[PDB]
Amino acid sequence: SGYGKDGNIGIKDEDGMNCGPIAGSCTFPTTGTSKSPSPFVDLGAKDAT
Amino acid sequence: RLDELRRIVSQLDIPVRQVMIEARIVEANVGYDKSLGVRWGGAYHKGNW
Repeated sequence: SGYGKDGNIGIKDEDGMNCGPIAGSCTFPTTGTSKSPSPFVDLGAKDAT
Repeated sequence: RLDELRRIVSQLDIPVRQVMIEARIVEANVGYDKSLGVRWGGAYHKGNW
């Protein structure tokens, strides 16, 4: 997370999950995600500053 | 004594001098204020200032 203008994408990635993307990670080597609607909205509002 | 007091009486019975005092107040206030808010927002690639 940032501090001058605090930002941590992971929390708002949970908010993105609230939007509804498919995220799967069974081990640290293995992960994959699909159906992500979080970036454009979460970042656009989040990064408005 | 009568006459001397009479002379003083004549001098003393003098009208007190009234003066009309006219004081003028002049106030001039000039205010110029300009503010610019410039916004470059795009949610397509998440670039918004």
